[PDB]
This record gives sequence, structure tokens and C-alpha cells, in this order.
Amino acid sequence: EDAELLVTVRGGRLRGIRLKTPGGPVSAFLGIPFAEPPMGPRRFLPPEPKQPWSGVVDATTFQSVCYQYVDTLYPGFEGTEMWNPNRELSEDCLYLNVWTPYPRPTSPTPVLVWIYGGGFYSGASSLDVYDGRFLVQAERTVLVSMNYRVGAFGFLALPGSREAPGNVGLLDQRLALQWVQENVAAFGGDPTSVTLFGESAGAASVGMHLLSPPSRGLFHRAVLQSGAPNGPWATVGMGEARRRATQLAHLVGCPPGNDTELVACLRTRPAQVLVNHEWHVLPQESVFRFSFVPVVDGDFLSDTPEALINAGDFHGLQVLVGVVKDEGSYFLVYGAPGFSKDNESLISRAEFLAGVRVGVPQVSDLAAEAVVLHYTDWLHPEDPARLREALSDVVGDHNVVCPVAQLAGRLAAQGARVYAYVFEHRASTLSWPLWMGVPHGYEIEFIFGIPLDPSRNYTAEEKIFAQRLMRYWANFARTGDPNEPAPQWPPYTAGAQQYVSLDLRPLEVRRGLRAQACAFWNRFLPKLLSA
Amino acid sequence: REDAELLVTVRGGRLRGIRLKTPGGPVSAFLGIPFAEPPMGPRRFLPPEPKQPWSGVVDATTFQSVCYQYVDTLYPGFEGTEMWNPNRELSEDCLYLNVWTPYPRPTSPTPVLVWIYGGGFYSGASSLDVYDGRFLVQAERTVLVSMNYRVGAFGFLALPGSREAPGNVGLLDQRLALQWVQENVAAFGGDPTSVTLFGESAGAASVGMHLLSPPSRGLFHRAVLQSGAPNGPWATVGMGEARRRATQLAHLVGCPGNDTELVACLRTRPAQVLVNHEWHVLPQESVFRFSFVPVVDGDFLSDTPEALINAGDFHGLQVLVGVVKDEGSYFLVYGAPGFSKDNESLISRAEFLAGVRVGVPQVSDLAAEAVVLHYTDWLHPEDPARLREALSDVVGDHNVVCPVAQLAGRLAAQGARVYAYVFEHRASTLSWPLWMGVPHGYEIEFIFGIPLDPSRNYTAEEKIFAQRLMRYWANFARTGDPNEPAPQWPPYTAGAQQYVSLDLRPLEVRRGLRAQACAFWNRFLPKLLSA
Ligand SMILES: *[C@@H]1O[C@H](CO[C@@H]2O[C@@H](C)[C@@H](O)[C@@H](O)[C@@H]2O)[C@@H](O[C@@H]2O[C@H](CO)[C@@H](O)[C@H](O)[C@H]2NC(C)=O)[C@H](O)[C@H]1NC(C)=O
Repeated sequence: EDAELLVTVRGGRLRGIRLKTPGGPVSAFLGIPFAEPPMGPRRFLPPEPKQPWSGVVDATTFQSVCYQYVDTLYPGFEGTEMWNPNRELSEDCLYLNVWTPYPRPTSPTPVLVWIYGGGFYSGASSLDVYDGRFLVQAERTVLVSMNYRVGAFGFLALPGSREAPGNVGLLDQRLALQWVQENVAAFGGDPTSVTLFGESAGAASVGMHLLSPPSRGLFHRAVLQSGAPNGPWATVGMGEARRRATQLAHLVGCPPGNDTELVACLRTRPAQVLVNHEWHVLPQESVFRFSFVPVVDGDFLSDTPEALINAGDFHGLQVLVGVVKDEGSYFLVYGAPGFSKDNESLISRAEFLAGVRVGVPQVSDLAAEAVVLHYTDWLHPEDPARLREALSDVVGDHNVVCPVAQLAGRLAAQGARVYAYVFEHRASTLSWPLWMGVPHGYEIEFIFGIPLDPSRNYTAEEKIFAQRLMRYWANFARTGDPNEPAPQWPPYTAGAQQYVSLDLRPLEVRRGLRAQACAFWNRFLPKLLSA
Repeated sequence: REDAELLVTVRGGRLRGIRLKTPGGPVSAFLGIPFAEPPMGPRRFLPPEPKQPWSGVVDATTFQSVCYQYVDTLYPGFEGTEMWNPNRELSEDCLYLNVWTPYPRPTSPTPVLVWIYGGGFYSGASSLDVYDGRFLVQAERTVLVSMNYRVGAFGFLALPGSREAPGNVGLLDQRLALQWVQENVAAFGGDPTSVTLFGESAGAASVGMHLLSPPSRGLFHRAVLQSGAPNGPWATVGMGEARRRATQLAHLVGCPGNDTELVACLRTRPAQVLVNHEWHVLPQESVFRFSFVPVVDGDFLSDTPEALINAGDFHGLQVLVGVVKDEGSYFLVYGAPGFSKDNESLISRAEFLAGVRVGVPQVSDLAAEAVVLHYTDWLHPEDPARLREALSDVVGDHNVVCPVAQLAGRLAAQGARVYAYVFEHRASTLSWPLWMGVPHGYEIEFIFGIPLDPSRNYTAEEKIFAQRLMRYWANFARTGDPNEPAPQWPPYTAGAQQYVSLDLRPLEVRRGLRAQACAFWNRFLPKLLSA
């Protein structure tokens, strides 16, 4: 019997599994229950702590994926399937996973906590590309990842109601963070050194924990990859959340008014029925918009993330933030006219103008005209390749780059130490077409050291690159500074705006996260919308 | 006795001119030909009356008086400003024109160039040394005409709808002079079926207004617009604002209700008293705005120049347009905070933001914020040299470059053959400081061949350059094409947007009259001002 794989946590005993890596073994504890199953009458409600159990929980395999929409845009295509659920769907999904070195550390080891993305409508801690074994072996951290409710189950909100308060998927994350505080030392992890990191909606979640005081005491640093809580997609107002929740009820045959009866009827529906109507509550056809996201109702978030990012004192915070080179390209094939992964997507000017309304939904004609002004090359107004690149820039700037740049500049100007990057390496194995460049999400496999898997086809240079990135991230987790005793990564400041490029070449320091474009999204466009 | 070449009979009667010496040979000049009854006393503010015939011989042997006008005192005794100030006595008795012709007079009908001076509709005179027609006539063997027209209140005070002060009478002075050319120029050897108007700044705006006014349009065949356009935001005024300014002027000088009585009171005021109060009627502190300018009242202009340009059919028309390299710089020392000819004018960010409101007067705060967004380099938001250059661009783009580009693009798209230039040579004799670059107005001396004056010190290279520009201009007047019957000058079109640089080097073809900036001024900002 291997005592290294036996752990007692507060709720009882666990049995883990020893895994192989090219660098040697790691200990894994997969599918640890951290909440009571949010089933039946507990659907839409805040999570409750898992009650203690007798016997030994088998923690040798991933647990179920929280109920979510499954992408069918390109069936069987690797570029989309790698994000789809790779376990059975269930509402009984509140489990988390712990990877540690083997044998288990006997000195407090720094902890990384991963929060997956997926637009708050999808995602799972069990995805191959989030496999924690390489990071834990190479950099000797403890890695934790949790499942949290997505879609209606995590973020349907009738604000003011007790039956569907909203943001319970964020409380799922919070409960997992409290679980880490109480139990991670039993695995050799150090609860006084917890670094959150996440990508896209996971990065937005990280930012929301930064801005919510009950979460702030549960971790010490933050990494936001390709996402930010002030993204135009990351939160919804109370009025629009109520309208969406009420339209969902109508689409699945539930009354009307009274929130108690509405939620009671929703609780009688099979989970898949709610999933099947999720996208139809959005106000218009769009890309980069999701139906059920965090709601600003004064509780988890006392104000908009934007407002909270402006009012906060962030002295004592270190954050690592960044984007990929081509944030918008992946999102365009989900509704922008004329786009497809299977051709060059050389759109016409008419398609470009239509795409602006799809990629910047729910703004006035005047605001759309302002976008067209800034993103048109008026010496080549109709060039298809430039139009393709421009609309990719519109979607990536508006949704990712400029929200990240605003967060970075405000935090730095208000006392945080900020490191910024742009990830510029296109994986040799990438299945998406060349015109998409370095698409959203394709730095994750390098951060997690997936190239080290000998059963994959990465190059020798890409494995060295992966090791470099794992070292940056773990250096930051350990000290708040990614650098080592080699060209240096300088902090990002509101004035100098310095960031580094991450690719196969040594670090290159550059200035400005799309400064001209982001001045339009962050400084001028808000004035236009309110006047 | 008499030189037959210097005696000419026109409708009013007989004239006697002078034989002018030029470096290349003799020229005949008829200076100070009366073309209207003097607009004195009861005739102030009224449309021009045609000159009544006379017996005997009128000596047209020297320039007549400058129309009463403000005299610039910003830099007393400074060549760069004094060269534009009156060089003859001021008088309301000023409606005279000038004819230069080859000596001896042409045997066969000769193309006519008609010059309209600028000066913002508040100043200017056909007698300025820089408008000396003798070198053009001798070098290129055309007939050159220039006229004086009323400026300031005497030319453009308007109480719209009134009989006493209808407005635009300064434009009718120009028109009457063009009718005089049609009826009389053949007696000097000129060809009334080949008349090319050219003008600079307000003179270019005037040329464009004649293009857009049917009664003027039949009086000429081509047009040259140098650094000005009738759709400039300074070049016309609405009926209500013209009335407000005229009423304000009257109130400031003691007058008085019935437009008849108020104009009667204004007529009793000494001319200098009106001039002394002219700048006080502007609604705010500004640069590049002038109190009394053409009014859009449905008569001379049946609609705004913009609407007429957009609705016009311009087949059969050839036009030559252009700008100098630094249109804005000269205007900034007349009120932009921090600007001076006598220092480097390296302004702060605060002075830049203040300067935007001075250079873009009477727009909403949102409009001003849009200007700030477009002209700020957000990687160098506070760099003095960049801010100085940016404000120059603001004032130049808004008032000159973008109105000219809109005119050129719309005329080219609607059937006209357009040629475009940017003038990029800074004269070796220029007295303005180096930071002003190639300022507004400083192509004129080269177009008129002033470097060929023996008493001036231009370089030999500048004389060759002057000769080449005279050749372009006269080629265009003769044929509608500046090219020689050799780098070629391609027509300007709305798509390719080709223009040539004019400097000491051979012609260089470029694309875009500040296309990215002018898309903001010409396409987006009007939408913002509406909504
Ligand atoms: C550059 O000069 C401007 C203009 O000031 C005038 O010209 C100067 C060269 C100098 O001779 C001054 O005495 C003149 O008044 C300066 O802007 C002016 O600054 C003064 C005093 O600070 C102020 O009273 C005026 O209102 C300012 N005028 C304007 C148009 O803003 C400017 O400070 C000089 N820049 C420097 C010093 O580099």
C-alpha cells in the first residue's frame, strides 16, 4: 500500500493515484468533492460545503463535467473538440483536483489554483490541456483546479430573489478556494502562498475574486490570461439578467409574475432542456457574447468591475496579465459573415460592415460608425485581407486586449506590480488555419507544459519554450516576479506600458498593448455611449 | 506722343496703361481700372453697381486703394506679417482691377488667368508685391487679371432678407469683375472663352463658390484652389449667426428693429470705427475664424457648399487643387496658448487640450474629445514637440486639408478632371521660424515667379523651381492639364487619391491627402455633430 496516495482532509479520507511524466512521477487526487451536489431543490442556489464522509473517497479519476452546451461547429475537429466535455455531463459536478510532487512534499509548497475559461457557459477541469502533472513535476508546486457551475446552472439570476440569486458559479470557485485554505496543507501545499491563474472567463473570474473582499483573503497573487472582469462580455446588469432568466423560462414552457414559481418550474426541467435554449436569450446575433454571466447586483460585486478597478488601492498586489497575438480570430467563425476555418475568409467591405454589428453588438449606429472609422484603412478601404485582419482586431481589442490593458494600467497606476506579455508563438501542431495566427487559448498548452508529453508531436524547441514559460509562471507564483538571476521582464506601467513578447526567441520588450486602439475603447467610446 | 500698345478702349471708355520692365522683357500693365461705381456713403453694404461710361482717357497706371480693412499688428515691422498688410491707402473707394498682357499685345486670343486674393474675407489686396502679375505674363504669355473686392463688414456684413445689407456683396464684386473680363478682356488680347480662376485661402474658397453659383459658372472654364475650399468651416456662415454678428457689431458702435434704420445708422459710422470692433463679434476665442464671411442664404449659394459639391454634376470641368505642407502652423500664433514665432512653441499637454478648443471652436465636449483621441499619440501623450505638431495638424486638417480633399474627391467622382499637389519647399528667404515648416501662403510667391525679381535674393534653384510651377499653372490654364504636351502628374481620383509633391526635386507621386485624418473630419465627425 502506497501511503503517499492516502490523504485525510477535513471531510474524511481520500485515495489518489501515482502518475507518470517524462521527468518522473507526481501524485494526483482527482474528483475530490468540495460541495454538496447542487441537485434538485439546490439548483441555482449557493453551494454548501460537502458534509463529512466515512470510508475512503476514490480520488483516482476525474469526476463529471458540469452541464453545458457542447460545440458542434466542426464535429470531430481537434481545434474545437479539445474544449468540449471529455467526461459525462452531470449537475453533480462540484469536484476539485490536487496534483503534488511524488513523494508528497513535506515542506510547505507554493500553490497554483487554475480556473478554466469557456465564456461562463462551458469548461471543465478534466480537459487534457489543463493536465497539471508537468507543471507540478518541473516547478515543484501544488496545483489545484476546480469544477464550477456554468450556464444557467451557475449564473441564471432573478436579482433580489433567494431562489436564483445569481453568481453561484463564482461562489463555487470561492468555496473551492476556502477548501484550499483548510485542506491544502494535508497535501504539502502552503495556504499562505496561493496564486490564482485562469484564462478567458477564468481570467475574468480571477479578476472578480480580486474585487470581492470575501474572496481577497483566500489568495495572494493573480494571473489573468486573455481575459479581464471589465470585459464587455464578463458581466451583465440586473435588468438584462432578469430579462434573460425570464425568457429562458418562457422558452422551456414555464410561467409567467412571481420569482418563486418561475424558479420552481425551472427546477423541474431536465438540465439538458435549459442547455438547449441557452443561446436564444441573447438580445441579438453576435460573437463573443454569452447568456449567463456574473451579475452586478451589489453583493459579490458591490459595483461594476470597471468602477471597482478605478476606486481600488492595489498596493501589495502582484499580477501577471497577457494576451495572444490574435485574440479575435477564433471567435469570428461563430457568426461573422464570410468567415470559416476552411477558407481564407477574405471578406468584402459589406461583410466587414455587417461583421462590426455582430462583433460590437448592442451599440448605437453612431458607435458602430466610430468603430468603422478607426478600423478602416482609408487608403485601402476594400482590401479583403486587411478587412479580415481589421475585424479580428475589432473583436479582440473590444473583448480582450483593451479590457486587459485597462486593468493593467489602472492596477499599476494604483500601486500594483504588473507584468504583461503578448504570446506570439503558433504551435507547430495547431489545427486551426494559418490566417487565424495565434488564436485565443493556444498559450495554455505551453503554460501547462503539454509539449513535454512524448506522445505528442511538438518540436524540441517548443519543449524548451514550454519549460521557459512554466518557469516564468512558477517564479511569479513563488515571488511575485517572473524573472530569474538573461534578458529581463520589466513591470508594466501606465506611462511606459512595457510588455514582453513570448515566443521561441529571447524576451523582447515592447511598448503599448494596442495603445491607439485601446484609447478608443477605454477612453472615448464610453463618453460617446453615455452622451 | 503716345504708345498705341498702352491705349485700350473698353465699354466705359478709353484707358492708358504702362510698359513694365521684367527680367525677360516688356509687359503691358493696366492697373487701377474702375469696374464698379465706388461703394461709398449710401452704397456701403449694397451690391456693386456697374461702372458708368466716361469720356476722355483714364490713366490705369498704378494700383488703386486697398479696400478698408483691419491691419495686422501681431508682429510690427516683421516681414512675415507685413507682406500681407495694405501697401496702398485704405479706402471704401476700392473697386478696381488690373490687367497684365504681353507687350506688344497678343495677335491672337490668349488664355486668361484671373487671381482672387485671400485674407479670410477680412483683408487682402490685389496690389501686394507677392501678387505681381508681370513675371507670369512674361514667362508664359498669358493675360493675367486681378481685382479688389470688399472685405470685412463692408463686403460681408449680412442682415439676411434685408435690402440694405443683403450680404455677399464682396462676392458680387468678384462676379462683376468676371463679367468685366468676359466683356472686355478681348480688347487686351485675352480670350474670354478660356478663363481660369485661381485663388488662395479665402480666394480659393471664393473660386469654389463661383463654381457652385450658376450665374458665376458661365464666366470661366477652369479653377485652381490653393489651400482653401468653399466648404471650409470658416468660409461660410448661417443666416442666423450672420445676423447675430451684424447686430452685435451695430450694438457695439451705437446702432441703433427695422433693418433699414440699423443699416442707415451703420452707414454714418466712420469706416475705421467698424473695423475696430470687427473681431469682437466672434462667439468665442478662436483661430482660423473670421467675423464677416459669405452667408448661405439661398441666393448666391442656393445651399451649403457641401450639399452643392455632393449634388453637383461636374463633367466638362478641370480643377487643380493643393495645400502646403504645414497649413496650420501660421494660425497657431494668433491665439493658441503657448505659441509664438519667437520661441519653439513646445507646448504642454494642458495647453494642447486648451488649444483644441481654440482651433475647433463651437463644438461639443464630445466632439473635442474625439479630436483629442485622434491626434494624441497614446505612446507619447505629453511630448511637447509631438503636441505642437499635432495641434498644427488639427488646425490645418480641419480648416484646409480635409475640406480640399472632400472637394477634390467628390468632384473627381462626379465627372471632373482633378489634379492635386502638396507644396513642400520652404523658401530660403522665409522669415517665419523653422518649427512652422512650410506655412500657409508661402507657395504664392513661387506661383507668381517672384524669385525672378532681381532685387530679391532667392537661390538659382528656387528660380528654376518658380519657372517650373509657372509652367504647370499656365499649362493647366491653356489645356486643363498641367503636364507638358518628364515625370507625369496623374489626375486625382477618389480611389487612388494620387497627388504630387512640389519641391526642388522632380515630381513624386503619393497617395492620400491625409486620408486617415480626413475620414474623421469628413465622414465621422458630421455624424457625431448631428446625433
Ligand atoms: C513662448 O512664448 C509664448 C508667448 O509669450 C510671448 O512671447 C514670448 C516669446 C515672450 O516674449 C513673452 O513675454 C510674450 O508674452 C509664451 O506664452 C505666454 O507666456 C506668458 C508668460 O508666461 C503669458 O503671459 C502669455 O499669456 C502667454 N501667451 C500665450 C499665447 O500663451 C510661452 O510661455 C513661451 N514658451 C516658452 C517660455 O518656452
